[PDB]
Amino acid sequence: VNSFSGYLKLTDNVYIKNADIVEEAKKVKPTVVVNAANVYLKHGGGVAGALNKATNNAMQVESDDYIATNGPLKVGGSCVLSGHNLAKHCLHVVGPNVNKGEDIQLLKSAYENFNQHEVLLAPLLSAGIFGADPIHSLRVCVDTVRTNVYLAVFDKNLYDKLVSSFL
Ligand SMILES: O=C(Nc1cccc2c1[nH]c1ncnc(NN3CCCC3=O)c12)NC1CC1
Ligand SMILES: [Cl-]
Repeated sequence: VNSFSGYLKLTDNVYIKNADIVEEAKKVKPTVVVNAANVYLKHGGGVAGALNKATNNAMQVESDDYIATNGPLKVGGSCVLSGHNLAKHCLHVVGPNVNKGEDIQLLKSAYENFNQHEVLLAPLLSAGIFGADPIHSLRVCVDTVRTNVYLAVFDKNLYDKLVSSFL
């Protein structure tokens, strides 16, 4: 039993809710919140901009030190950093950005990072400003992640479409 509330169960291990991931994280304080990161951990907009804003820019300060030490992430890769006031940990995961021409095939590799964590609160990778089809992202999530994932979808119309079209 965990404290995630109001989710629709899609499969044995995938759950979904129309919710603002920032408000979900603040309420639940999950062990792991996933950020929709880019390779430079520049948290300017989308989910990343919202999560970072909620940390009063502490996420960005920590991220800049991480990049200065380690260099950029790979598309499809991840790193574990602090969850600040939102979670114990933040798993920064880089899905491909279609608006940069990045290979959508890397979306499966991106979701594989979730399997290193027993339970996660997460957005749909490569959705939103990353330009992929959220229906495809949900399918890859279900077919790749084996650990327990609680998906927060900000847009109500999109959420209803994701549920109604789910196979
Ligand atoms: O500004 C925010 N939040 C916020 C800002 C921008 C985007 C999101 C967001 N929260 C989200 N939660 C889940 N997914 C998101 N984005 N995507 C990615 C793929 C489908 C989708 O809808 C966002 N919060 C402040 C008011 C307290
Ligand atoms: Cl977005």
